[PDB]
Amino acid sequence: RTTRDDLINGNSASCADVIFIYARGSTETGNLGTLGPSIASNLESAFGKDGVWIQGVGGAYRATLGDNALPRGTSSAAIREMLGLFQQANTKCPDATLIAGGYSQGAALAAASIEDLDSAIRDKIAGTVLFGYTKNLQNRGRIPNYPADRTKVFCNTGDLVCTGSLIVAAPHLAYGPDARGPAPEFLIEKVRAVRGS
Ligand SMILES: *[P@@](=O)(CCCCCCCCCCC)OC
Repeated sequence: RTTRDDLINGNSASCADVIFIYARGSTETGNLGTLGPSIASNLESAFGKDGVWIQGVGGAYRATLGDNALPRGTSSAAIREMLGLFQQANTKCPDATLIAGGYSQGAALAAASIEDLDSAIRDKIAGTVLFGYTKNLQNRGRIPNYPADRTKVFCNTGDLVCTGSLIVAAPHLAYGPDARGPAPEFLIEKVRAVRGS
């Protein structure tokens, strides 16, 4: 449901082909929040339960609302947590294709983590989806050091966080349809582009 730790719980001897690491929004529950489960279900349908590992960013990532105001849009502790998960995936399953995503503060966290990641691991992330990207204007719709073709940003008209503000308006809470269709569609397409089918 809202908590998935497939990577941490997974057996290294039976690695999945695809590993999805997702960061939830501020004040959301579990480690997947409101959007993560929808994306997860669709990935499982495409690759099979044993074909994909769903891993939310928990641990030190408290998804504290106030942290949106920090320099990188999240805390240093949260970034260290997500970096650690990417590193665990790389070590536990070196042949797996990675995909990532984040919503709101989680999108800023995903961008910061990917920017800091060792290039060899970063290059394994076939696609990343960001919803209500809090650093959209500041980063010009990109994730630093990461290709535009592997990035998909979902920013609703009227969602003030996409336009340089930290005000939470109604459009910020309207990403449900995107998480159910275009987001997983993009991720599946990007994985298949490199793994074939
Ligand atoms: P997103 O992380 C929402 C981020 C926007 C809110 C940032 C403002 C923090 C200070 C609020 C006090 C006025 O999760 C859905």
